[PDB]
Amino acid sequence: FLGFLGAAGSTMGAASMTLTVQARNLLSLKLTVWGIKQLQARVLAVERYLRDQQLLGIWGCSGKLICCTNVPWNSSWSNRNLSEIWDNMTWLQWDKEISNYTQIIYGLLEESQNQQEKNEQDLLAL
Amino acid sequence: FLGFLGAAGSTMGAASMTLTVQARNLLSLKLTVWGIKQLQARVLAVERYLRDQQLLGIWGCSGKLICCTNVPWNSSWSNRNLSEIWDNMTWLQWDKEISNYTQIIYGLLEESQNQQEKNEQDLLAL
Amino acid sequence: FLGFLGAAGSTMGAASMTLTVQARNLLSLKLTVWGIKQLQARVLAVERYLRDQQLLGIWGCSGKLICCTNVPWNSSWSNRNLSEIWDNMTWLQWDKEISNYTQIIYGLLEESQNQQEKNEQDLLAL
Amino acid sequence: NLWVTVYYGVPVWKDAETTLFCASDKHNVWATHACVPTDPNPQEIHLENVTEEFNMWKNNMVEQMHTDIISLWDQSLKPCVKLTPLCVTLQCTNVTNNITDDMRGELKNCSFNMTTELRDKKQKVYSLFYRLDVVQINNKEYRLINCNTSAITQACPKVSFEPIPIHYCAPAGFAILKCKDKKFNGTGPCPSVSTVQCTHGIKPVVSTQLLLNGSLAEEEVMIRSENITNNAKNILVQFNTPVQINCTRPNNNTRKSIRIGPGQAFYATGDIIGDIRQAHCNVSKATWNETLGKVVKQLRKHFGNNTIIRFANSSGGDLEVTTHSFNCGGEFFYCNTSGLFNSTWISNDSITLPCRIKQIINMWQRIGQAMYAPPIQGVIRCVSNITGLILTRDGGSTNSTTETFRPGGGDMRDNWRSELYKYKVVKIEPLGVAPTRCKRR
Amino acid sequence: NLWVTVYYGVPVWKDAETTLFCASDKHNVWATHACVPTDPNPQEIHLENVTEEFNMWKNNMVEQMHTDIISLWDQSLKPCVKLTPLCVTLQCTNVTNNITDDMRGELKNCSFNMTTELRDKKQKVYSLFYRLDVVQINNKEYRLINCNTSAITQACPKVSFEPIPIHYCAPAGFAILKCKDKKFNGTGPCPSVSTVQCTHGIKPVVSTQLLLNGSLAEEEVMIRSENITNNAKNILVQFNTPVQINCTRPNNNTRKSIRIGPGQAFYATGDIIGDIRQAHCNVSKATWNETLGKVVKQLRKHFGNNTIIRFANSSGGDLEVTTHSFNCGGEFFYCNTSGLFNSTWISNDSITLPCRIKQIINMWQRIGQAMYAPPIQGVIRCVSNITGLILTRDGGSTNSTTETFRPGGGDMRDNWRSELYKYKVVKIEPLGVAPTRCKRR
Amino acid sequence: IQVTQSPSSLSASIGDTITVACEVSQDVGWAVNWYHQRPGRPPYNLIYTAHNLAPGVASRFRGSRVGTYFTLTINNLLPEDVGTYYCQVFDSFAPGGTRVDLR
Ligand SMILES: *[C@@H]1O[C@H](CO)[C@@H](O[C@@H]2O[C@H](CO)[C@@H](O[C@@H]3O[C@H](CO)[C@@H](O)[C@H](O)[C@@H]3O)[C@H](O)[C@H]2NC(C)=O)[C@H](O)[C@H]1NC(C)=O
Ligand SMILES: *[C@@H]1O[C@H](CO)[C@@H](O[C@@H]2O[C@H](CO)[C@@H](O[C@@H]3O[C@H](CO)[C@@H](O)[C@H](O)[C@@H]3O)[C@H](O)[C@H]2NC(C)=O)[C@H](O)[C@H]1NC(C)=O
Ligand SMILES: *[C@@H]1O[C@H](CO)[C@@H](O[C@@H]2O[C@H](CO)[C@@H](O)[C@H](O)[C@H]2NC(C)=O)[C@H](O)[C@H]1NC(C)=O
Ligand SMILES: *[C@@H]1O[C@H](CO)[C@@H](O[C@@H]2O[C@H](CO)[C@@H](O)[C@H](O)[C@H]2NC(C)=O)[C@H](O)[C@H]1NC(C)=O
Ligand SMILES: *[C@@H]1O[C@H](CO)[C@@H](O[C@@H]2O[C@H](CO)[C@@H](O)[C@H](O)[C@H]2NC(C)=O)[C@H](O)[C@H]1NC(C)=O
Ligand SMILES: *[C@@H]1O[C@H](CO)[C@@H](O[C@@H]2O[C@H](CO)[C@@H](O)[C@H](O)[C@H]2NC(C)=O)[C@H](O)[C@H]1NC(C)=O
Ligand SMILES: *[C@@H]1O[C@H](CO)[C@@H](O[C@@H]2O[C@H](CO)[C@@H](O)[C@H](O)[C@H]2NC(C)=O)[C@H](O)[C@H]1NC(C)=O
Ligand SMILES: *[C@@H]1O[C@H](CO)[C@@H](O[C@@H]2O[C@H](CO)[C@@H](O)[C@H](O)[C@H]2NC(C)=O)[C@H](O)[C@H]1NC(C)=O
Ligand SMILES: *[C@@H]1O[C@H](CO)[C@@H](O[C@@H]2O[C@H](CO)[C@@H](O)[C@H](O)[C@H]2NC(C)=O)[C@H](O)[C@H]1NC(C)=O
Ligand SMILES: *[C@@H]1O[C@H](CO)[C@@H](O[C@@H]2O[C@H](CO)[C@@H](O)[C@H](O)[C@H]2NC(C)=O)[C@H](O)[C@H]1NC(C)=O
Ligand SMILES: *[C@@H]1O[C@H](CO)[C@@H](O[C@@H]2O[C@H](CO)[C@@H](O)[C@H](O)[C@H]2NC(C)=O)[C@H](O)[C@H]1NC(C)=O
Ligand SMILES: *[C@@H]1O[C@H](CO)[C@@H](O[C@@H]2O[C@H](CO)[C@@H](O)[C@H](O)[C@H]2NC(C)=O)[C@H](O)[C@H]1NC(C)=O
Ligand SMILES: *[C@@H]1O[C@H](CO)[C@@H](O)[C@H](O)[C@H]1NC(C)=O
Ligand SMILES: *[C@@H]1O[C@H](CO)[C@@H](O)[C@H](O)[C@H]1NC(C)=O
Ligand SMILES: *[C@@H]1O[C@H](CO)[C@@H](O)[C@H](O)[C@H]1NC(C)=O
Ligand SMILES: *[C@@H]1O[C@H](CO)[C@@H](O)[C@H](O)[C@H]1NC(C)=O
Ligand SMILES: *[C@@H]1O[C@H](CO)[C@@H](O)[C@H](O)[C@H]1NC(C)=O
Ligand SMILES: *[C@@H]1O[C@H](CO)[C@@H](O)[C@H](O)[C@H]1NC(C)=O
Ligand SMILES: *[C@@H]1O[C@H](CO)[C@@H](O)[C@H](O)[C@H]1NC(C)=O
Ligand SMILES: *[C@@H]1O[C@H](CO)[C@@H](O)[C@H](O)[C@H]1NC(C)=O
Ligand SMILES: *[C@@H]1O[C@H](CO)[C@@H](O)[C@H](O)[C@H]1NC(C)=O
Ligand SMILES: *[C@@H]1O[C@H](CO)[C@@H](O)[C@H](O)[C@H]1NC(C)=O
Ligand SMILES: *[C@@H]1O[C@H](CO)[C@@H](O)[C@H](O)[C@H]1NC(C)=O
Ligand SMILES: *[C@@H]1O[C@H](CO)[C@@H](O)[C@H](O)[C@H]1NC(C)=O
Ligand SMILES: *[C@@H]1O[C@H](CO)[C@@H](O)[C@H](O)[C@H]1NC(C)=O
Ligand SMILES: *[C@@H]1O[C@H](CO)[C@@H](O)[C@H](O)[C@H]1NC(C)=O
Ligand SMILES: *[C@@H]1O[C@H](CO)[C@@H](O)[C@H](O)[C@H]1NC(C)=O
Ligand SMILES: *[C@@H]1O[C@H](CO)[C@@H](O)[C@H](O)[C@H]1NC(C)=O
Ligand SMILES: *[C@@H]1O[C@H](CO)[C@@H](O)[C@H](O)[C@H]1NC(C)=O
Ligand SMILES: *[C@@H]1O[C@H](CO)[C@@H](O)[C@H](O)[C@H]1NC(C)=O
Ligand SMILES: *[C@@H]1O[C@H](CO)[C@@H](O)[C@H](O)[C@H]1NC(C)=O
Ligand SMILES: *[C@@H]1O[C@H](CO)[C@@H](O)[C@H](O)[C@H]1NC(C)=O
Repeated sequence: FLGFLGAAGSTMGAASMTLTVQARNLLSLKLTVWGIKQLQARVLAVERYLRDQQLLGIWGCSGKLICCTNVPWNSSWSNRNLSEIWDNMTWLQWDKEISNYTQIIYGLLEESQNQQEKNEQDLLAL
Repeated sequence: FLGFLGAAGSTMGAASMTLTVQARNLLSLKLTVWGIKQLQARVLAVERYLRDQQLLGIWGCSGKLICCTNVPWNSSWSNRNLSEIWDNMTWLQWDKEISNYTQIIYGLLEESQNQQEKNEQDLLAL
Repeated sequence: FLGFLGAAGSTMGAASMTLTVQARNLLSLKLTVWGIKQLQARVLAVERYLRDQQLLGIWGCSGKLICCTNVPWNSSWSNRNLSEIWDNMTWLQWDKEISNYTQIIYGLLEESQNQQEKNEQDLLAL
Repeated sequence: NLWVTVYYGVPVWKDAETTLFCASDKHNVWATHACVPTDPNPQEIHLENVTEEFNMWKNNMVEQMHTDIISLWDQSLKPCVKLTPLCVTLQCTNVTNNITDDMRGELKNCSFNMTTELRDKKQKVYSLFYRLDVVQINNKEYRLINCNTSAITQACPKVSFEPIPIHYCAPAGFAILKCKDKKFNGTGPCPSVSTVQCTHGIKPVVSTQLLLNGSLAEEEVMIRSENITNNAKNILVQFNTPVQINCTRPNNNTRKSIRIGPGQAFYATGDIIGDIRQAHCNVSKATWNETLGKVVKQLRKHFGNNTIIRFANSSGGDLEVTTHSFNCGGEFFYCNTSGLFNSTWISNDSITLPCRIKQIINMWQRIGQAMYAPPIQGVIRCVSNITGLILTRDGGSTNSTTETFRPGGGDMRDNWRSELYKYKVVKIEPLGVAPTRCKRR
Repeated sequence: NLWVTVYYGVPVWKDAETTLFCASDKHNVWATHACVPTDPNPQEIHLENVTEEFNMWKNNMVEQMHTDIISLWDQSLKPCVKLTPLCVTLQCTNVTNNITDDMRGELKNCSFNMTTELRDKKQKVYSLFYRLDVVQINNKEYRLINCNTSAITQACPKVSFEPIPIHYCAPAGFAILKCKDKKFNGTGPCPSVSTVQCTHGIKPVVSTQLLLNGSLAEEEVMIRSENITNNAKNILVQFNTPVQINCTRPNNNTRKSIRIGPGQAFYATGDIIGDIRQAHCNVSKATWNETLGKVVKQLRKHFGNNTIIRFANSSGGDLEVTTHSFNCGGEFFYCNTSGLFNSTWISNDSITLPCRIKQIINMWQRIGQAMYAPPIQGVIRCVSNITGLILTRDGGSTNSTTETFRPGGGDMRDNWRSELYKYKVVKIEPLGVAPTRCKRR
Repeated sequence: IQVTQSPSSLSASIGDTITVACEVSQDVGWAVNWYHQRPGRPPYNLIYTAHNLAPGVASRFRGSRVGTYFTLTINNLLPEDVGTYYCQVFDSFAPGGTRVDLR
C-alpha cells in the first residue's frame, strides 16, 4: 500500500495492481464566499465522477476496474512492444503519447459495445 | 450517424440501432443571476441522470443500453403485431399510447429482478 | 408491501425480501433561505446516494441488491448461529454490533474484488 | 410468446419547463461576461418524420426571459449611486438661446442647492433637464417628477445598454426544438422540426411599437396573433425585409460631473455647444410604403379581400405606449410615430418622426425605484432595422369593413415573443419499454 | 494479436484550474469559521519516480486566492457602520502637550459638529486624527483625506485582522502537488514531487516590503524571479532563518465611542495618557547584517562574483510602497525602513525604524470605498518574523557592475506567491486505455 | 361578432329548471362569459369560460357549449334569481338580454 497516486511513477503493471486506491478518492451552510466555493467544488466533483462513470457505462464496463473489449488496436496509435510498455513505462507517458487518438478509440468502444449487446439480444431471443 | 435525437422520427429498429448518441448527451463563478441559473440547471441535469440510472439499476439492467427481462406482456397494454410495431411505428407514438401503464410495468420489473436475484443467491449457496 | 422502512423491525429474511422499497427512496428558484436549504439538501442527497453506489461498485456488486463475495467470515466479528441471526434478529442490532469491524470488511471486499478481476484478465487473455 | 425489454436513450421527449442559462459569443447591463462561452460551431440536427405542436403564447421561455431581463436590470443598478439628494426644490428658467421652433420649452435650465463633499457645506449648481423630467410646483419652482412616487438610482455611466445577442441553453437531458417551417404562424403543428443545443442570437431590444434589430421572416411578412377574432391580443407582425431607420440627437451635449457626496457623482447636463435641434427618426417613405403594402396584402387574408384596412396612430396612454420608445446609445427616445400609421388602403423622400428625450426612465413599472439615465457626451446616432410591428385592432360597428389597426406594445413580452416564437423546450425521457422476443437468461 | 483494455483509476493527471475551498484548524475577517474543519492528521503522500513541471508565476492559485482575500475583505465590511457624516469641516489644532521632537505635528486635535441620536439636534465633539488622515482646506480647517474621492466605512471593532492560517483544499477528483525539492529555483521541473490533500497553514499576511510570518526556506536563502534579467519583475527573496522584528506603538490610546445615529457608533481617539512617542520597529543589527550577507552571497550567483551589490531604500511612490506597511493588532503601520537597505557590498545593537500610523486605509485600491480602522485601546506590541523581501532591481550603464536593489511591493500577489510557490493544482483523469492480450468474451 | 339571445323573456315558477341560449355568429372557443343583474343592482359574474362557475355562485348554475350554440342551465329556481341575464363575447353584448321573473 502506498496511497492516493502512490504508484504514479510505478510501472504499468504495478500501477494497475492498485487501481482501487486512486479509484476510491474521486468522490470524497450560508451563501458566504467560502460556502459558495465549497458548493461549487462539491458539484464539480460529483459531475466529474458521473461523467467518468457514464463513459465507462457506455462501453459496457461499469463496475469493473479492468475491462476488456472487442476493437483491435491499430499500430498507428502505438507499435511499442508489450514488455517495454508494461515493465518500462509509467501511465503519464502513456497518456502523453495517445492524447490525440483518444476520441476515435472511445467511438470504436461505443460502437463495439452497441453491436455486441445487439448480438447478445438476438441470441437471447431467437 | 445522425446525431442527438437523429432517429426520433425513424422506425423502432433504426432508433434502437443508435441509442448511444442520445444516451451520451444525457449528462453533458459568483452568485449572479446567470450563475445561480447555471448551477441549478447543472444540478437538475445531474439528478435527472441519476434518477434514470437508478431506475435502470433496480431492474438489474445497469450498464446495458438494451436489456430484456422476465415479466410477460399482459397484452392489454398493447396487442399490436411485432412487425407493425418495429417497422411502422416510432418511439413517440409508442410512449404516447403506453404512458398510463408505465408504473405497473416498472413494479413488475422490480419484483422480477428481486425474485430472480434471490433465486440466484439460493442456487449459488445450496 | 409495507413501504419505506416497513420491515425495519422485521426479521432478517423478511427485511431482505423487500430491499427494493428502501432502495428507491435513496434519491427521491432564487437565493432565498428556503431555496438555498432546498439546493443544499438536494446536493447532499445526490452525494449520499453516490457514495453508496461507488462503494457497491468497488466490490464488484453494482446493480445487485444482494451480492456475494469471496471474503471469509473471521468469526471474531460475530460467532452467532445462522438460524438465530436470520430469524431472530433485526438489521439495526446487526449494524449495532459490527459498528467497529466495518472498515476492515470493506477493505477486504475491495482487495478481494481487485484480485478477482485481474485473475479474470489472465484467463480471458492466455 | 412475448416479453418486455427496457431501452436506454430512446428519442422520446415531453413538454416541460426548466431553467435556461445564457451563452454569448466593457461591462454590460446584461451580464454577458457571466454567460458561458458558446461553442464556435453550434450543432443543429434535422428531425425528419417529426411533427411537433408549438405555441409561443403558452411557451415558458418568454416568461422566463422576461424574469431574467428584469433581474439583470435590477442587479445592474445595485452598485450605482442613489440620487436621493436631487429631490430638492429647483429654480428652472427656459433655455431660449439658439433654439428652433420646436425647442420652445422642451429643455429647462434648473439651478439648485446641492450637498457638497463636506456635509455642513452646500453648493449651488445648475443642470439642463428635459421638460418631461421636471414638473412645476403649485422663475418658477420645479422638482423631479419621481420625487413624490419613487427614489431613483443613477444608472452607472460605464455600463452599456447596447443589446448583445445571448443564447439560452437548456441543461443536459433537455433539448430545444426549432421550428423550421417558414409559413409557421405560431400555433398548431410544425411539420419541419430541427433540434439545437440552444437558441440563435437573441438581442433583448427594448421597444414598444416598432421592433428594432430583430429576426426577419424567411419568405413573407407574416401575421401572428393568439385569437385574431379577439380585438385585444396584440398582432405580432414580422417583416421579411428590413426597414432601415436612422436617428440622432443633434445637440452637442456635455456631461458635467457634480460631486454630491463621498465618492458619489451625479452627472448633470451642461450647456449645449451650438444650436439646439430636435431628435428625430428617419424612415424611407418608399420603403415604408412598400412594407405597409406587403403587410396589408398579407393581413387581408386573415380577414377578407374587400375589407378596408386603415392604419391610425396610437389612441392614448402613457408616453411609452403612445410613442415609439427605444434606447439608442444610452439615451431613451420617445418618437411621435404619427406619420407612419396614417395611410388608408382600398382594394429619396424620408418621413421625419419628431422624438422627445427623457432621463427619468421607469422601465418594468417598478413601485418605488426608477432610473436616471446619464447624458451621453457628443452627438449620439444609431442605425437600426425596423423588423416588426405590434398592432392592436379596434372593434367595429359590425356594419363596416374598415378594420382599423393602431400600434400597441408596453407589454415587453410581446416585443420579445417575436424572437422566441419558433423555439420550444422539451424534456428527454430516455427510458422506454417495448415487447420483444428477448428473455433474461 | 492485441486488443484495447479500459482501465479505471489510473494515476494520470493534467494541469487544470478549479475552485479551491477553505479549511482551517472571536469573529475574524477571513471567516475561517466558515472554512471546513481540516483533518487533524493530513494525508501526505510521496510520489517518487515522478518529475512534474512547476511554475509559480503562471499558477492560478495566487490569482484565485487574491480574489478570495479581496472578496473576504469586502464582505467583512458590509455589516459595519458607514461613516458618511464624518466628512464634515474639521477644526484641528496641534497636539503639543507632552510630545517629543519627532511627534511635532503628526497628531491633530480636531473638533467638529456631529449629528446625534436626535436628528434635528446637533452635537460638538473632538477627536484625535493622525496627520496622514486629514488634509488642510484652502486654527485651520481640515477634512478626512478621502472625503472627496471615496466613501468611508468603519471596520467593525470586534473583528480582528490577525491572520489565521488557512488551507486551500481542492475538491474530489483534484489533487495538489507539493514540490518537496529544497532547491526548487521557482520554475522548471521539480524532481521530488509529492501530493497532499491540501496546503499547509497559509497566513494571508498583508505587507509590502518585508514578508512577515512567512514560511522559511529549508536549506539556504533562495532568489526566485521570473526573467531575472528583466529589471521590472519583482525578485522574491526567501530567508532560511527568521529575522525577529519588534513593532510597538508607545501611545496609550483611549477609544472614545461617539454615537452618530441610531445604533451607529463611530469610535474616535481620545486623549493619550502620558507622553506621546513615535511608533517604531526594532530589528537586530547583527542579525539583519548576517541575513543581508547571506542574501548577497546567494545573489552573486545570478550576476557574477565580481559585481557590486548595493541596497538603497525604496524610490518614490505612494506611502504603502515607499514604506514597509502592515497590520499589527488592528492598527496599520507605515515604517521608514531606510536603515535596512542602506549599505553596499564589495567582493545587542538594534536598528530603530520610525513608523507612521494611518487610520484611513484603502487596501486593494478600490474606487469609491475606503476603510477607517478603529483605534486600539492600550499599547500594542507585535513580534513578527522577517522571512522575505520584495527587491526590485534597477538598470544601469554598460560600464557599471553596481547592481542596485531596492525594496518593492504593492502587488500583494507578489507577497502571496512566496507561500503558494511550491504547490500546484492538477486534474485526475482516471480513464486509460492499454493494449493487452485479453479480448472480451 | 354579432351575439344573439333567446327567449327575450320567460316566467318560471319556484323550483323549475330553465335554460337560456346565447348564439354567436363565429367560432368564439369557450369565451362566452355570463352575467346576471338584479333589478336596481350592478351586474355580477355568473359563469366564465362558458362552463366555470364564478366564486360565490351556487352549483345549481351550469353552462355548456354546442359548437357555436351556448346554453346556461338553471336548476331548482329560487326567488333571488329574478332579473336579467347577459352573455358576453369579447366586446359584444347581446341586445336586450333575457329577463327571468317568477310566475
Ligand atoms: C441595432 O444594431 C445597430 C448595429 O449594431 C446599432 O447601431 C450601433 O449603435 C451603437 C450605439 O452606441 C453605436 O456605437 C457607437 O459607435 C461609435 C462609432 O465611433 C462609437 O464612437 C461610440 O462610442 C458608440 O460605441 C454603433 O456605432 C452603431 N453601429 C454599429 C454598426 O454598431 C443600433 O444601436 C442597434 N439598435 C439599438 C436600438 O440599439
Ligand atoms: C506574526 O505572528 C505573531 C504571532 O503569531 C503576531 O503576534 C501576535 O499579535 C497579536 C495581535 O496582533 C497578539 O494578540 C494580542 O495580544 C494582546 C496581549 O496578549 C491581547 O491583549 C490582544 O487582545 C490580542 O490577543 C499576540 O499576542 C501576538 N503574539 C505574540 C506576541 O506572540 C504578529 O502580529 C504577526 N505579525 C503580523 C500580523 O504582521
Ligand atoms: C440590418 O439590416 C442590414 C440590411 O439593411 C443588415 O446588413 C446585411 O443585410 C443583408 C441583407 O439580407 C444580409 O445578407 C447580411 O447578412 C447583413 N449583414 C450582416 C453582417 O449580417 C444588418 O445585418 C441588419 N442588422 C441587424 C439585423 O442587426
Ligand atoms: C380563442 O381563444 C380561446 C382561448 O382559450 C381558444 O380556446 C381554446 O382552444 C384550444 C385549441 O386547441 C382548445 O384546446 C381549448 O380547450 C380551448 N379552450 C377555451 C377556454 O376556449 C379558442 O380556440 C380561440 N379561437 C379562436 C376562434 O381564435
Ligand atoms: C433625417 O432626414 C432629414 C430630412 O429628411 C435631415 O434633415 C436635413 O439634414 C441636412 C443635413 O444632412 C440639412 O442640411 C437639412 O437642412 C435638414 N433638413 C431638411 C429639411 O433637409 C436629417 O439630417 C436626417 N437625420 C439623420 C439622417 O440622422
Ligand atoms: C440611413 O443612413 C444610411 C447611412 O448611415 C443611409 O445609407 C446611405 O444611403 C445613401 C443614399 O442611398 C448612399 O449614398 C450612402 O452610401 C449610404 N450609406 C451607407 C449605406 O453607409 C440610408 O440611406 C439612411 N436611411 C434613411 C431612411 O435615411
Ligand atoms: C394621433 O393623431 C391625431 C390627429 O392626427 C392627434 O390629435 C391631435 O392631438 C393634439 C394634442 O397633442 C391636438 O392639439 C390636435 O388638435 C389633435 N388633432 C386632431 C384631433 O385632429 C393625436 O394626438 C395623435 N395621437 C398620438 C400621436 O398619440
Ligand atoms: C405627433 O404628430 C402629430 C401629427 O404630426 C401631431 O399632431 C399635430 O399637432 C399640432 C400641434 O402640436 C397641430 O397643430 C396639428 O394640427 C396636429 N396634426 C397634424 C396632422 O399635424 C402631434 O402634436 C405630435 N405630437 C404628439 C405628442 O402627438
Ligand atoms: C527598540 O530599541 C530601542 C533602543 O534601541 C528601545 O528604546 C529604549 O526603550 C527603553 C524602554 O524599554 C528606554 O528605557 C530607553 O531609553 C530607550 N532607548 C532609546 C529611546 O534610545 C525601544 O524600547 C525598543 N522597542 C521595542 C523593544 O519595542
Ligand atoms: C523582541 O522582543 C523579544 C521579547 O520582548 C526579545 O526576546 C528577548 O530578548 C532578550 C535579549 O535582549 C532575552 O533576554 C529574553 O529572554 C528574550 N525573551 C523572549 C521571550 O524571547 C527579542 O530579543 C526582541 N528583539 C529585538 C530585535 O528587539
Ligand atoms: C532614501 O534615502 C535618501 C537619502 O538618504 C532620502 O532622501 C531624503 O529625502 C528627504 C525627504 O523626506 C529629504 O528631506 C532629504 O534631504 C533627502 N536626503 C538626501 C537627498 O540626501 C530618501 O527620502 C530615502 N527614501 C525614503 C523613501 O525615505
Ligand atoms: C526615512 O528615514 C530617512 C533616514 O532615517 C530619512 O532621511 C532623513 O530625513 C531627515 C529629515 O528631513 C533629514 O534631515 C536627513 O538628512 C535625511 N537623511 C538621513 C541620512 O538622515 C527620510 O526622510 C525618512 N523618510 C520619511 C520620513 O518619509
Ligand atoms: C522507481 O524507479 C526504481 C528504479 O527505476 C524502481 O526500482 C522503483 O520501483 C520505482 N518506484 C516505484 C514506486 O515503482
Ligand atoms: C421518414 O419516412 C420515410 C417514409 O416512411 C422513410 O423512408 C424515411 O427513412 C424516414 N426518415 C428517416 C430519417 O428515417
Ligand atoms: C414483530 O414481532 C413479531 C414476533 O416477535 C412478529 O411476528 C412480527 O411479524 C413482527 N412485526 C413485523 C412487522 O414483522
Ligand atoms: C443656465 O443658467 C446658468 C446660470 O444659472 C448659465 O450660466 C448657463 O449659461 C445657462 N444655460 C443655458 C441658458 O443654456
Ligand atoms: C417656458 O416654458 C413653459 C413650458 O414648460 C411655458 O409655459 C412658458 O410660457 C415659457 N416661458 C417663457 C417662454 O417665457
Ligand atoms: C439656495 O438656498 C438659498 C438660501 O436662501 C436660496 O436663497 C436660493 O434660492 C437657493 N437656491 C435654489 C433653491 O436653487
Ligand atoms: C405627484 O405629483 C403629480 C403632480 O406634480 C401628481 O399628478 C401626482 O398625483 C402625485 N403623486 C402622488 C402624490 O403620489
Ligand atoms: C395556424 O395554422 C394552423 C394549421 O393547422 C391553423 O389551425 C391555425 O388556425 C393557424 N393560426 C392562425 C393564427 O391563423
Ligand atoms: C461636439 O463638441 C465638441 C467640443 O466639446 C467638439 O469637439 C465636437 O466636434 C462636437 N461634435 C460635433 C458633431 O459637432
Ligand atoms: C403608398 O402607396 C399607395 C398605394 O395606393 C399610394 O396611394 C400612396 O400615395 C403611397 N404613398 C407614398 C408614395 O408616399
Ligand atoms: C396624415 O394624412 C393626412 C392626409 O391623408 C395628412 O393631411 C396629414 O398631414 C398626415 N399626417 C402626418 C403626415 O403627420
Ligand atoms: C500645526 O501642525 C502643522 C502640521 O501639519 C504644522 O505644520 C504647524 O507648524 C503647526 N502649528 C503650530 C502653531 O504648532
Ligand atoms: C483637544 O481639545 C479639547 C478641547 O476641544 C481638549 O479638551 C483636549 O484635552 C485636547 N486634547 C489634546 C490637546 O491632546
Ligand atoms: C459648529 O457650528 C457652529 C455654528 O456656527 C460653529 O460656530 C462652530 O464653529 C462649528 N464647529 C466646528 C466647525 O467644529
Ligand atoms: C480630492 O482632494 C485632494 C486634495 O489634495 C485633491 O488632490 C484631489 O484631486 C481631489 N479629488 C477630486 C477633486 O476628485
Ligand atoms: C531553474 O532550473 C531549471 C532547470 O532546468 C532551468 O532550466 C531554469 O533556467 C532555472 N531558472 C532560473 C535559474 O531562474
Ligand atoms: C519565528 O521564528 C522562530 C524561530 O526563531 C519560530 O520559533 C517561530 O514560530 C516563528 N514565528 C512565526 C513563524 O510566526
Ligand atoms: C494605559 O492607561 C490605563 C488607564 O486608562 C492603565 O490602566 C494602563 O496601565 C496604561 N497602560 C500602560 C502601558 O501604561
Ligand atoms: C556586516 O558584517 C560584515 C562581516 O561580518 C562586516 O564586514 C560589515 O561591516 C558588517 N556591516 C554592518 C552594517 O554591521
Ligand atoms: C545609509 O548609509 C550611510 C553610509 O553608512 C550612512 O551615512 C547613512 O546614515 C545611512 N542612512 C540611514 C542610516 O538612514
